[PDB]
Amino acid sequence: TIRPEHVLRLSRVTENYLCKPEDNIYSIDFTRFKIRDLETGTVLFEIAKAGRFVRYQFTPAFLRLRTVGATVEFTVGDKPVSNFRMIERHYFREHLLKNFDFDFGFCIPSSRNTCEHIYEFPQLSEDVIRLMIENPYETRSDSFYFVDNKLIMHNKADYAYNGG
Amino acid sequence: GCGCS
Ligand SMILES: *C(=O)CCCCCCCCCCCCC
Repeated sequence: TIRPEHVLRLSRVTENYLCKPEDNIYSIDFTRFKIRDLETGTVLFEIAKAGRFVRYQFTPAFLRLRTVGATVEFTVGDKPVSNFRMIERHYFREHLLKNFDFDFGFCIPSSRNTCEHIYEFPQLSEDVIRLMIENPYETRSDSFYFVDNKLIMHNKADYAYNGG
Repeated sequence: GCGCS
């Protein structure tokens, strides 16, 4: 299995998945995801319920955000989970906008768990914001999930800031 | 990525 240091050195979003669904040997399942602007409290996206790809359709105002709060709920299968860690790398074209390295902590088996994380946005020039709005899906992320420094899940996303 | 179901 891939270690955090291997993906922390990646300069580009991966072409393909770095692991298989069967690599999720803890049966971690994401059951709710919510993000909110911590400036206004406005909920920006909420969802509750293969499935390793999400396409986000946001508005230009999204790229004026500074601080966004994420709440994640997940269930865990019958094994204990220690040092649950997500490295999420946001790219525009072929370069890193920002790396996020979040601690999801310890989980007991068959448990339902909630975590709160804060995304502080990178500083974006006006030219980069316009490029991102006018190049939908050129902004892309890899979310790499590690338990005890072993890669168990890889989720992908892309982003448009094009919406009405 | 946590938005994936
Ligand atoms: C997986 O579903 C990814 C969820 C993305 C969270 C919302 C976006 C976080 C903001 C990061 C800023 C990146 C550069 C504009």
